[PDB]
Amino acid sequence: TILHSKRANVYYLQHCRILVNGGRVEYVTEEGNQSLYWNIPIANTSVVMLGTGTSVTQAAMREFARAGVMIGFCGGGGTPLFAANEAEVAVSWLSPQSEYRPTEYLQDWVSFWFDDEKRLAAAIAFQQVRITQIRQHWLGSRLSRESRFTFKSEHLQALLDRYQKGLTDCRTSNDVLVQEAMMTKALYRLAANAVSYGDFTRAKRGGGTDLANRFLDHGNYLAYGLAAVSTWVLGLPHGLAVLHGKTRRGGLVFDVADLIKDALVLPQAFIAAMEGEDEQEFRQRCLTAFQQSEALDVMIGSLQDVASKLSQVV
Amino acid sequence: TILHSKRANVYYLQHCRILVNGGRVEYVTEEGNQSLYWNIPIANTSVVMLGTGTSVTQAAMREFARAGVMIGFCGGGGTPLFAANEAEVAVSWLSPQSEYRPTEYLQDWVSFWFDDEKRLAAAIAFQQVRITQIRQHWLGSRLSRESRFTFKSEHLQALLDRYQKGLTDCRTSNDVLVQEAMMTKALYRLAANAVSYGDFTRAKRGGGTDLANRFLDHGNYLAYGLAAVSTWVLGLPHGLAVLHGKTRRGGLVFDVADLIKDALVLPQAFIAAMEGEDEQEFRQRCLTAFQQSEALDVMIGSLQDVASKLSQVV
Repeated sequence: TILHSKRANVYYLQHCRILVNGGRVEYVTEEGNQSLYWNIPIANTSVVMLGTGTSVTQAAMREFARAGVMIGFCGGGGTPLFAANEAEVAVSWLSPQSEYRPTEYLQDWVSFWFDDEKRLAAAIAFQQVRITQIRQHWLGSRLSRESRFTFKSEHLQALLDRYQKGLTDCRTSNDVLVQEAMMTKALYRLAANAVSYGDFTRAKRGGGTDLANRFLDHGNYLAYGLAAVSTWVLGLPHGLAVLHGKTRRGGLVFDVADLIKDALVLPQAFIAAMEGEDEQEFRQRCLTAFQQSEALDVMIGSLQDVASKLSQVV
Repeated sequence: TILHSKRANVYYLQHCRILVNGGRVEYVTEEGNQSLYWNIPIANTSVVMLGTGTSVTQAAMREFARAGVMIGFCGGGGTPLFAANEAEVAVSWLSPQSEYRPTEYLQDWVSFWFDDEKRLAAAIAFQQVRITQIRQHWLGSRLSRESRFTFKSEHLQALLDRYQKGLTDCRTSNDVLVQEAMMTKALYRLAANAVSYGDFTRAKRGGGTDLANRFLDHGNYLAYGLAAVSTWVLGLPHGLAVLHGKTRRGGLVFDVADLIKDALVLPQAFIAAMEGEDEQEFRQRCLTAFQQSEALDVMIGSLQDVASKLSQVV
């Protein structure tokens, strides 16, 4: 068995049937009247996301679970699986139930999760990790090699420090959501100007037509799958959220994705937009950034730190 | 026949493709499967497990997500549980716009689990249910039809009465572990003698070559898999055991499986060993025992009874 943070494969599949053929897990594409079989290395895979036109068999789900592979059904193309006027389910997660997870972090989590103040402290602690991650990867060596992404370091520093001070003034979870909105709005403008994108407004409803909004939508679901693996590895149920629980099902997946979403996905979205790339080329950018930045380790390590900080065990 | 739990509305499906036709969920069953899956309410009260020979499309998962129907994948006959949606714990501070039905049992469980005295009462309550199940199903109609398994009912009564007296003297978790080990050693001897097996030593770590230990290993797998179904539908995590050590992975699943394991699996393993049966034949003996003894409902009901009795909420 390979450790999840060492697994190198994240899959996003559409228009194919996933079954077991000769004991091996394969996804079958039917472009034409000929079927094509593609092997999935589940031992080296952490998460497989299933979009439009996908199906899975029970035998395939058996192998996924035994290998500890998180399976999620999403809407495809950056859309939620189920969308309504206010109702929305982003991803239906099929968590493996057969590979027993450690217990210590779960006991730490439930020991404080029902305290309103301790849940607020966890949410702030997530945003502080988010600030650290943005400062690190927006100014690091990997992104400096991208000559297309040019911005004034003082502008980002003033932004992160303004958000850092705003978090201390927060007293409710809604206060933090307001500060996150202000910070993310200025951060979108900074990333847009960094690539000479021109005018940009984030399509919060997911109905954006420009390449930046489309890539930001798709990049979020890539981050969701990585966050779903992080909470599972530590035996944390997706429903024990700290910030985005009061609106969305599977909230902790969204909270944990925020740890690396703006730091890794956001710059790659605007870069790929100005390069005129398709979805797969932008997908390879996010996946590579996830590997090289050890994004899975960041989410797992952040949850472990927060769990021990707020634990109420003796 | 397809309703595996009356308490949780858990339906088991096999040999059918689940898809969406004309905006409706439809079940394309193989000719020969004369089950009635169209009668399953597509509402948040229903739990659907997909067994042997099933498949599901992304479009059907969307409908299940819209209706709040939890989907799970299991092995043949309803065990083991492979992968499944998670049941979220919604309090007043986690109000999502999803039709899923949240479980109150997780908050009930956490409200007493950290109290060492309350955690002990739950463990003793489990062993009481265990005593009842052994008493009931070792002397019931189904097992009396087995001519190979012959024993004097007084021996079983005295064995169980001895263990019940020991439980009332226990004051710590370790006291219960010592009493259980004595009862279990005596019960395994009673079973081995009931079939005239001869020498029997329970091989830990799955390292037994004799048919008795092998069948006992396989039957534990089927019991743990069924217990995973009970914690899944109640939204209880595996890491909150009541008798097993707090650091033991999957401890709660093992505790829940102990409610019915010795009552149902233990006699069948020694019978099948003495009859020289194979894996598939012994697996059928266990499934039949689970179904006729309502093992899933016993586990679901016991967790509910302990949860409501020991809860500290409101």
